[PDB]
Amino acid sequence: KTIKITQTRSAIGRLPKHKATLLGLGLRRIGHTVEREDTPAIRGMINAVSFMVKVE
Amino acid sequence: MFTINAEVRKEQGKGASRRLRAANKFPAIIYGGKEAPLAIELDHDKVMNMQAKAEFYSEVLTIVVDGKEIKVKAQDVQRHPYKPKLQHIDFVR
Amino acid sequence: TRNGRDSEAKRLGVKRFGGESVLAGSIIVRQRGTKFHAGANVGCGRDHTLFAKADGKVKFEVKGPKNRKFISIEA
Amino acid sequence: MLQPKRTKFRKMHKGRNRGLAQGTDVSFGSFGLKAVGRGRLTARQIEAARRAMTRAVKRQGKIWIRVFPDKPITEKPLAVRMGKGKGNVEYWVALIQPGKVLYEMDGVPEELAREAFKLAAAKLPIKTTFVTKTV
RNA sequence: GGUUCUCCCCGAAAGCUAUUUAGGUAGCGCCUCGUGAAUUCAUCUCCGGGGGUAGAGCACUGUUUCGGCAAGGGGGUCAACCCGACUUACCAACCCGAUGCAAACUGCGAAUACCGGAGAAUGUUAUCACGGGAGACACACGGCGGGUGCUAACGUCCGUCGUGAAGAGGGAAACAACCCAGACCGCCAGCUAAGGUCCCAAAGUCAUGGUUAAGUGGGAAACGAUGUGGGAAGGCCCAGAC
RNA sequence: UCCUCCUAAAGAGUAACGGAGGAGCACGAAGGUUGGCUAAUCCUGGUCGGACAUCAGGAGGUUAGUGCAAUGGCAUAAGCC
RNA sequence: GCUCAACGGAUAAAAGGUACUCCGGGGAUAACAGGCUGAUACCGCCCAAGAGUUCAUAUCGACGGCGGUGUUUGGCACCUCGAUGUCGGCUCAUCACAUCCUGGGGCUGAAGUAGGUCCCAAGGGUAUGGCUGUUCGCCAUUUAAAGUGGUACGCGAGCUG
RNA sequence: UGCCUGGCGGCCGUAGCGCGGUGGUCCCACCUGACCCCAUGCCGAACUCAGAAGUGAAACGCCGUAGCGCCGAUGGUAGUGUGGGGUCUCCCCAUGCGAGAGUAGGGAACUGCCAGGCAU
Ligand SMILES: [Mg+2]
Ligand SMILES: [Mg+2]
Ligand SMILES: [Mg+2]
Ligand SMILES: [Mg+2]
Ligand SMILES: [Mg+2]
Ligand SMILES: [Mg+2]
Ligand SMILES: [Mg+2]
Ligand SMILES: [Mg+2]
Ligand SMILES: [Mg+2]
Ligand SMILES: [Mg+2]
Ligand SMILES: [Mg+2]
Ligand SMILES: [Mg+2]
Ligand SMILES: [Mg+2]
Ligand SMILES: [Mg+2]
Ligand SMILES: [Mg+2]
Ligand SMILES: [Mg+2]
Ligand SMILES: [Mg+2]
Ligand SMILES: [Mg+2]
Ligand SMILES: [Mg+2]
Ligand SMILES: [Mg+2]
Ligand SMILES: [Mg+2]
Ligand SMILES: [Mg+2]
Ligand SMILES: [Mg+2]
Ligand SMILES: [Mg+2]
Ligand SMILES: [Mg+2]
Ligand SMILES: [Mg+2]
Ligand SMILES: [Mg+2]
Ligand SMILES: [Mg+2]
Ligand SMILES: [Mg+2]
Ligand SMILES: [Mg+2]
Ligand SMILES: [Mg+2]
Ligand SMILES: [Mg+2]
Ligand SMILES: [Mg+2]
Ligand SMILES: [Mg+2]
Ligand SMILES: [Mg+2]
Ligand SMILES: [Mg+2]
Ligand SMILES: [Mg+2]
Ligand SMILES: [Mg+2]
Ligand SMILES: [Mg+2]
Ligand SMILES: [Mg+2]
Ligand SMILES: [Mg+2]
Ligand SMILES: [Mg+2]
Ligand SMILES: [Mg+2]
Ligand SMILES: [Mg+2]
Ligand SMILES: [Mg+2]
Ligand SMILES: [Mg+2]
Ligand SMILES: [Mg+2]
Ligand SMILES: [Mg+2]
Ligand SMILES: [Mg+2]
Ligand SMILES: [Mg+2]
Ligand SMILES: [Mg+2]
Ligand SMILES: [Mg+2]
Ligand SMILES: [Mg+2]
Ligand SMILES: [Mg+2]
Ligand SMILES: [Mg+2]
Ligand SMILES: [Mg+2]
Ligand SMILES: [Mg+2]
Ligand SMILES: [Mg+2]
Ligand SMILES: [Mg+2]
Ligand SMILES: [Mg+2]
Ligand SMILES: [Mg+2]
Ligand SMILES: [Mg+2]
Ligand SMILES: [Mg+2]
Ligand SMILES: [Mg+2]
Ligand SMILES: [Mg+2]
Ligand SMILES: [Mg+2]
Ligand SMILES: [Mg+2]
Repeated sequence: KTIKITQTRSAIGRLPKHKATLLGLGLRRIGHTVEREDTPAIRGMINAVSFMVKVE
Repeated sequence: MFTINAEVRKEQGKGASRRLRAANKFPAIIYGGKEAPLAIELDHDKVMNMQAKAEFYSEVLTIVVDGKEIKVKAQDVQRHPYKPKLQHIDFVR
Repeated sequence: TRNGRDSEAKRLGVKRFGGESVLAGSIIVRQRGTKFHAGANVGCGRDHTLFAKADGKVKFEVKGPKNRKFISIEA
Repeated sequence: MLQPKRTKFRKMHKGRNRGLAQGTDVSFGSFGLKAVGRGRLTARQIEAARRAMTRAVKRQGKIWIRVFPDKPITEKPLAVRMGKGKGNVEYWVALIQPGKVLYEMDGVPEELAREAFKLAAAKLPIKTTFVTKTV
């Protein structure tokens, strides 16, 4: 399995944990479309930053 | 001896309960005996007009749920904190 | 006023939580009363400090009749 | 007026006042006055509303005061700078949440209870409604 | 008070502790340069945890209201060292029943946080140690938790986070810190976030169904009112209702 | 200056001319070890004896005790001989 | 061997005055003024136990409540210490309405006159002297009335001091 | 192996209290006596030593008992992490975690090892 994450808001004002989650997923600029696997871990990261990512 | 129409509520939590209380239908439970509890939801108009008269907290009630009648008794009601509104009703079979 | 004073806090509490691989003689719990009593190879010090007598993994246990919260050390 | 005759500590924290109330049901009497707003009653306001409703029902049938002031509110004086300790303790308040039943009454008609609790509710800072007993 | 040429890379703090010390300084926390070191460090899933906060509760420390039956105090027919017999609709302790409150209460107790192990991905080694160089130790406001204060202050003092400081642009008319957002340079190219689309002023005098008659929108309370719309229950009424 | 609780936001820390308290010692036994023991209060009865000395028994089970301020502890007693 | 207790202890050993003052600095930190709260003040409004011959509301309204203004006494330390001159008087004023007169009314426990209180209204008008530095006051005597406030407690590159 | 009893546990109130009934061949307790070994800030009460007549009263153990205590779901509510909104001393919406008290109800413990008795 391989899904596409995309950023949709920016990581300026956010917490250290959300900065770290976006750095760990590897989405730098907004409008970044990255490919990741489908682990419960990556599903948990998308659960943690659900307000600024967009999964397909 | 009242006949209240219920409906089996799908999902339960804080969110679906507050959405039901927004949409005028307070939830309630039926426990008692060895059978499982059952998650019903009722209209607010009918049950406030029924619980006005004090035989509702007194006698054997009857719930039309899924067509099948259930004899039941009102046990334990949580009211609203500062309103004439109902929150939840414990029913015992 | 009369109420400026306060002491300098003595850094109590638990140091190695359960499942941390302790070395010998290390300090697990600093406390003033025996909140945590000692069990399988934990020594109780002078001020009721709990020091691990032997190597292994810390493992809290709730044994005894009055529900006292003992500390053990596995291997 | 209404103050605790003995306390552990003289001056208390301010503290917030959030969350819903506890004494919602009319336990003792038959007709109760339920506070729907949120604020602090005082000893002055409780004694004023009690003597108003006693004048209202003309001392027939029992009154119940349910909340009692036990939290001291202090006031620094005038022409006093901001430092130099917490100020002297002046008067006592009673915290009210939405839902607290303040007064109860029995041994009165319903309509006379309505008039009495109106007359005493117009001397209290928090918005209140009427309520009756249920079973 | 002042410090004189240019470009490139990284880039803080206004904290702690101690100080005849508070506007200075030293060590550490934070930065930079160099070297070395191991999946070292971060985010997430699962696992091992310990609390005693929010909440709640009244068994304990207190506080409090009411009711029940009372030892013990204060009124006395009748006499009064005597025995005070008996009481008035008295007060009042332990108890029990119901009701509240607590930073200095816990017979209960979450969320997050924190620490330790395994795992996958990712991150320009982001972590650690050493050595060269500092700067800084006057912070501010906003969100949440709170202590003075008046649940006053663009008040003061803390915890955590963000932004300004050290950050341009767009919005809020204007408006360091509020909302979107991180400027390497050029283009008379396109998509879009916060916010908007009658005109000043880029874009809907756009569609569907209501509500408002007040310029409400576009500063505001106790309380008062047959303003008007919606719901539900009603109590008199085609044997005559208002 | 030093100690205890709160402030203090469920690890540690965390301020103010914030809220309450104490120390600047004692001990040759009040330490060590062995062996033994279990309190506060209330009720009933009893010589002087009085609400309160001592004695019997009960109900109660830490509501006592720690040389000392508060907190955490304590029955295996860290309490008492 | 030192209450080196100002407790990380400057010395073994040390109090004061300056309006005769001087220098370095600060709006990092005060007085006047502005700003931000508005506790208090001033004016409103809400409930009505009374008083008013009977009568809550002609007129006051106890016990309590919710505001408004910035308007006294305060709070904070934002601006100014390489300076904004700070009380009062004279001379000029101008604005607001919470009106002192004059204008219009409603109620009256309004016979008339004189009134009381409330609503609209700011066009004009709004005192001379005694004492004090005064604002304020008390007093004498008029007036239709001798308004309440702001304007850096207006105004010293206009004037006494 | 069927039960009963003694010991040392596992466990920590569903395991504790209360009320009633029951067991002495064996075991246990009470008991008999104590200059004695040993003991009492006095006392064979305790502690200990000789023993076995009696009893199962007390104590202990077993059995019934919902009078307490104790445990306790399903639902709901409070709260709160993250994001957003408002009339912003307080809340509300999307989402994730979800108490305490109470309710139906549960509830007179269970278990290992050895030794002894009874027909087993
Ligand atoms: Mg929610
Ligand atoms: Mg709080
Ligand atoms: Mg509360
Ligand atoms: Mg950079
Ligand atoms: Mg910073
Ligand atoms: Mg010092
Ligand atoms: Mg010094
Ligand atoms: Mg200096
Ligand atoms: Mg609380
Ligand atoms: Mg607490
Ligand atoms: Mg370095
Ligand atoms: Mg400094
Ligand atoms: Mg500093
Ligand atoms: Mg500072
Ligand atoms: Mg700061
Ligand atoms: Mg802050
Ligand atoms: Mg706050
Ligand atoms: Mg504050
Ligand atoms: Mg500030
Ligand atoms: Mg503030
Ligand atoms: Mg900017
Ligand atoms: Mg801009
Ligand atoms: Mg604006
Ligand atoms: Mg602009
Ligand atoms: Mg850039
Ligand atoms: Mg849009
Ligand atoms: Mg223009
Ligand atoms: Mg246009
Ligand atoms: Mg149109
Ligand atoms: Mg309005
Ligand atoms: Mg008619
Ligand atoms: Mg802590
Ligand atoms: Mg913490
Ligand atoms: Mg011993
Ligand atoms: Mg006696
Ligand atoms: Mg000892
Ligand atoms: Mg000078
Ligand atoms: Mg400055
Ligand atoms: Mg000033
Ligand atoms: Mg104002
Ligand atoms: Mg005021
Ligand atoms: Mg009248
Ligand atoms: Mg009036
Ligand atoms: Mg008044
Ligand atoms: Mg002004
Ligand atoms: Mg300043
Ligand atoms: Mg400041
Ligand atoms: Mg200025
Ligand atoms: Mg100056
Ligand atoms: Mg200049
Ligand atoms: Mg007017
Ligand atoms: Mg008139
Ligand atoms: Mg004018
Ligand atoms: Mg005009
Ligand atoms: Mg003036
Ligand atoms: Mg002024
Ligand atoms: Mg002036
Ligand atoms: Mg002044
Ligand atoms: Mg002048
Ligand atoms: Mg001038
Ligand atoms: Mg002079
Ligand atoms: Mg014997
Ligand atoms: Mg027996
Ligand atoms: Mg639940
Ligand atoms: Mg529960
Ligand atoms: Mg049982
Ligand atoms: Mg039993």
